[PDB]
Amino acid sequence: VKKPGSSVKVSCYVITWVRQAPGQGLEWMGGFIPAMYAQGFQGRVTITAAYMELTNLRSEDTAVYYCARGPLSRGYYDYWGPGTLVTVSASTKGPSVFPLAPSSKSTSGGTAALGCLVKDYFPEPVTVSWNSGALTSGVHTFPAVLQSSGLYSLSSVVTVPSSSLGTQTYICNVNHKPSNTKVDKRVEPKSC
Amino acid sequence: EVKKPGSSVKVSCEASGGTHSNYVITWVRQAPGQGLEWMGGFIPDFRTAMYAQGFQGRVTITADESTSLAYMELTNLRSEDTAVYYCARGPLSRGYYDYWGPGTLVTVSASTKGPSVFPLAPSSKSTSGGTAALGCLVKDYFPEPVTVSWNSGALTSGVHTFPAVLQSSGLYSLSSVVTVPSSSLGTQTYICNVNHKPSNTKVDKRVEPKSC
Amino acid sequence: SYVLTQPPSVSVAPGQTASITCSGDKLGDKYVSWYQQRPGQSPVLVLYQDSKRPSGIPERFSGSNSGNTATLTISGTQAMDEADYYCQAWDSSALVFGGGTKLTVLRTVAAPSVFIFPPSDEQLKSGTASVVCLLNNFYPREAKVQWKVDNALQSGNSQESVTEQDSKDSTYSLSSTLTLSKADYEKHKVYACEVTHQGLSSPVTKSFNRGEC
Amino acid sequence: SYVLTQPPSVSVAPGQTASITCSGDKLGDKYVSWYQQRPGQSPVLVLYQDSKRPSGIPERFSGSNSGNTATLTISGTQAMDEADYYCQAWDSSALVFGGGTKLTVLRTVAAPSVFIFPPSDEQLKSGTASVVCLLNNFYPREAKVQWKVDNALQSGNSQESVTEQDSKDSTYSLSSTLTLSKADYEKHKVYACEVTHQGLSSPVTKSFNRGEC
Amino acid sequence: TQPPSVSVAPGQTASITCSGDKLGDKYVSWYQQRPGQSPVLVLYQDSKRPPERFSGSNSGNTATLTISGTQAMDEADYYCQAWDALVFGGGTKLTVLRTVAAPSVFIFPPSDEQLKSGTASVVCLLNNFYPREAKVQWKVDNALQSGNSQESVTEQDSKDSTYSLSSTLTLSKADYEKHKVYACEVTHQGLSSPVTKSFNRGEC
Amino acid sequence: SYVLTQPPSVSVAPGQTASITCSGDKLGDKYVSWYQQRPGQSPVLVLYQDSKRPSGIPERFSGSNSGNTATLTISGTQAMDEADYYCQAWDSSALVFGGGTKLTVLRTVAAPSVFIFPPSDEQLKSGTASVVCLLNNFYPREAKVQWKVDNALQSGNSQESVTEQDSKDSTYSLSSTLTLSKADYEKHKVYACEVTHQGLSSPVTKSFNRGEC
Ligand SMILES: *[C@@H]1O[C@H](CO)[C@@H](O[C@@H]2O[C@H](CO)[C@@H](O[C@@H]3O[C@H](CO)[C@@H](O)[C@H](O)[C@@H]3O)[C@H](O)[C@H]2NC(C)=O)[C@H](O)[C@H]1NC(C)=O
Repeated sequence: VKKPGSSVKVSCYVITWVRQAPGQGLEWMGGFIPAMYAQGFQGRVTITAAYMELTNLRSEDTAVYYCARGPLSRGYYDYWGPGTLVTVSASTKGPSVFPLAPSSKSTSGGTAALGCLVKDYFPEPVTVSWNSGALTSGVHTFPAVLQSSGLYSLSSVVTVPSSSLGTQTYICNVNHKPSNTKVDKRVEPKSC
Repeated sequence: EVKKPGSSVKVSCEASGGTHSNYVITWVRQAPGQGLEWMGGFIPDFRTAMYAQGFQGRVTITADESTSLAYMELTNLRSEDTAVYYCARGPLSRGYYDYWGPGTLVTVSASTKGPSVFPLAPSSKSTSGGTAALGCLVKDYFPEPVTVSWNSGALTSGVHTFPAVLQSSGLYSLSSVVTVPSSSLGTQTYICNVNHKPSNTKVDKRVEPKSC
Repeated sequence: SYVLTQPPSVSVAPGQTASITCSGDKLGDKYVSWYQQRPGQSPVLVLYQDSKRPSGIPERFSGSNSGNTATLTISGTQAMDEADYYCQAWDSSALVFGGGTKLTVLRTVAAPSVFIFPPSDEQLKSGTASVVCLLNNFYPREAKVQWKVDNALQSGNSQESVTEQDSKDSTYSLSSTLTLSKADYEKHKVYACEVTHQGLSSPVTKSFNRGEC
Repeated sequence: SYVLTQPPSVSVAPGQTASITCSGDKLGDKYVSWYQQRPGQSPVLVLYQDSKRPSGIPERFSGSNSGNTATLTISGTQAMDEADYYCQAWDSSALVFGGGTKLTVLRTVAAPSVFIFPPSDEQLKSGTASVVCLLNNFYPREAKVQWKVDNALQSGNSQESVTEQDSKDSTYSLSSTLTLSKADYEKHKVYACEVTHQGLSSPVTKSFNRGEC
Repeated sequence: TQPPSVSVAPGQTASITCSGDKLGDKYVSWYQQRPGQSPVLVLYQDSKRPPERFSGSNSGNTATLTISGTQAMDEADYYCQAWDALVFGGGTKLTVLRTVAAPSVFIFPPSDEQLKSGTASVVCLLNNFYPREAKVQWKVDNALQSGNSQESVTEQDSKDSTYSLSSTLTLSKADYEKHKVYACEVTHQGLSSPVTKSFNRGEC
Repeated sequence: SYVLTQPPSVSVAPGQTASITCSGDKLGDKYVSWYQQRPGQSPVLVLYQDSKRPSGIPERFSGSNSGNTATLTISGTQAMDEADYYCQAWDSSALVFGGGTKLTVLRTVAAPSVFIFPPSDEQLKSGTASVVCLLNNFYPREAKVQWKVDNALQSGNSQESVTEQDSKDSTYSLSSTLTLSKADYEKHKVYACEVTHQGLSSPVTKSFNRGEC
């Protein structure tokens, strides 16, 4: 997996290049006559000879390139060469903490559930502590789940006596070393 | 037995024969699964009565001492007046109602009105197979039945007329679908012929492809 | 005692020929006669004296008697030929009726044709939208329709009405309505009708955007 | 207009206390009364003048009225206290009934007890053999009994009977009896009665070998 | 702009449409790309071609890619190429369905020699049928059975797509000596209702 | 030939006492030893000479011998006691091992505690909402959730994550998250979360109106 923002080169009558993201279609960038560049990738494509260089790779550049060659002035391309695959991964982003307010209705069981939700963080892993590690009874930390976009999410939940809701301070402590991030978020019942 | 719309009903409760009663009669109505409502009051000792605001105009409470019976007359019944009518009797001046009598079920059957016709647009996407399905919708009518015929009854090859289905409100819905070749969609006149005898409703409705 | 035996049942497909046998001991030396009985109806004679048919019965029916087996032959069997068949004969001054033979015709499977119709323009002026999805001719009665608006399965607001198979046919025809209300039809761009049934390789979905018709 | 409000529904498990609140404006000044209505019956008084109770009601019922809420307190809830409770109050020379409250007692799943009784010797001599399987004191109602005769699932020739629900416990009972002929029972060697039902981690079979004892 | 997907039965004619203003004035080229394989040209300059099942045209505002005698190896994603800069339209997917087919069910009794070896084998055979999903049930004397039957299946023929299934039921000796009636019940698409073929023990 | 008999299998819930019987004619007249074998492991000794036990065995293990039956009594049954047990005996200058007996230690079914937490008021500023439905301790892994928003079953926009059972327990914990676009959350007043699982008489649904009432 190439590092994001780096540069990669592709080495391949008129010679042209086409990019195909997985299950998205064919994308054309330019051609070269032993140069022409597409409007979309005017600033990130360099053609030299023959090979072409891409710069400033981002999330959407994951695709497979093909070396296609066509006649001088035929308007069509044949001999689609073997495809070359690339894989960007992502930018590294810290988490954002949101509270999960405890139920505002009293329960006969005298039990309520709290929790802080962590999402939009890359790469794994993250650690969560409650009250600077002072509370470790009935604590759950569900495993991270890969979100559709490409980031992660994680949840933590603690069950405590109902009478201990408005008389104690509950704080979600979250740290993320890869982004040198540390955030504390208070969890309190919604005002009504 | 179904009470016809515009009629009246009489709910009967035991009443004092002309002596000390020591109880205030009442009435209560409960639409199916909708809670309880107040209707009117009565104090045997004092002939006076007391009616609720909602049913102010449609109620009237009278009693007969010879038969030791009292009843309330409700007139101009509507579909909203299909419910179960109770009859309670509480203490004289305490105000809590006790000894609820057996329920009485009163039913009415909506009203009669003609149907409304709306057309279902034919296929918009070009179907080269040669089969475009038309059809007009007939709904919001009562009572059974209604008849649908196409092109003044001259088209009976492929016509489908699904049986009527009872809507939630109480009225009825019915459909009718005809399949015709695609190439004959912009050259022939398709007309529904919906007829409802009880309401003497006869309405036509052209059906054509929606403009695009 | 004398007994005539017949196969309990027989199965065939439309347009084929079915053979029903009323066999016995030296049964070829007696005059047999076959009776056809539809369920709930009195028996009607179909053959007397082996092969001499009566007047009115279609020529398709034909039978013969020889050896120890007598056969009734049907050609071009259709959906109207389903009925029990009974054999007859006289022996020792005692009538004998053969065991009931059940002739069944297995009807072919036909896939449904499905359409979706948007709601009329006029109805929206009355504050009510009703999207109707239809299933045309299809034999196997088992069918399932599922309305999903904006890819969200819905339930509790749909009704179903079906007809009966045509006399000279075997296919039903189904239709389903989705009663909505304005301020709900005004959203959820994508509307869809999903139908599952035999014949179809996979469920087929017919959709239409709320806008642009 | 004067309106009273109650929570649409309340659910509790047996042995716990349930609270129902009828809330209005300055409702503490009135004399609220509570009515209990079981389905398809007539409401019966349960509380008058806040707390006082009539004669013929269990001591469990209790209520209160202060501030802006009148609360009905039910203790030791059991299966016979599922019904609708309504709130009353006189105001501005017009009676006012509260909104309907539905109270539901959540039942507890109880696994069945399954037995199998072989056919008695005298009945066997009579010429018919019967095998009976009994499931008693189980809940919910759904339960499937599947017989087996030497790893051969049985279809037909089986009668099913279910008793009425028990009010105190809310548990049914089900007897499934298998009837065979003498010779058929004499053949084969193993019999079993497979039961599948909620509350059982895996199906339980009570088998016996005939002739052994 | 191209249709998202196209579905056709083998041996039928399928048309792929590439739409665009002035497309009729311009030319068009078509490429075929199998899953995981580089695209290969199928047609250039409207009708110019480098088998003969391929056929294309370009006029007005639509160019049609017509295929004749579609077979199982014609499935792929097709693209429409035109110049205006190089513009590539959304790909179109073509599938080769094949149609349902009922299975011809046969039942054979146990040979008259195996019995001398104290073992019986009743075999119920299913002939050509395309949809692989099939189910057989051995009910002897109207009583389902399980745990004593094995299924073996082959692969579809080259010029066909139909499987074939054989279910062997092994009965220990002195067990086949009873249960007068044997049967084999099969369920599958195409069949209107389950079809059971049954044979009496000693009918002949 | 000398043969001993043992029960095929035994099932017991935690915290109870299980007894396994090794039976045989004149069996109690001699000395017996019990072997415990875990799957894929060399058997080990748990008892020798009826009641004498070796070092390394806890006080829970116990056994008795008398008459024509030898009993292995186990106290404080737990998941670590899952194994097969064999009964040993000497006779006629030949060893004799009894048939294997399997021990099963299941855990009693539990019922989950379900909570639903509305979306934050700090997410919405980020143009997204996420309603989370949490299922608390519950042993049987098989569980289901079905997000219903405005009474419209949804699919394709929710994920489930689950942890492993605790050391001194056998209970999982499941959380289900429903991610909605900002605009879509502004509609559909009602929201719900339904759950089905063993130990629940009927499915339980916890809902919260979008108004945050
Ligand atoms: C004022 O006084 C009483 C008010 O109740 C009225 O007289 C009532 O009339 C009834 C009806 O006739 C009488 O009772 C009847 O007795 C005979 C017995 O054979 C029979 O007619 C019925 O079985 C009925 O029971 C009785 O005179 C009296 N009711 C009583 C005493 O309960 C009277 O008409 C009222 N008005 C005037 C102007 O007096």
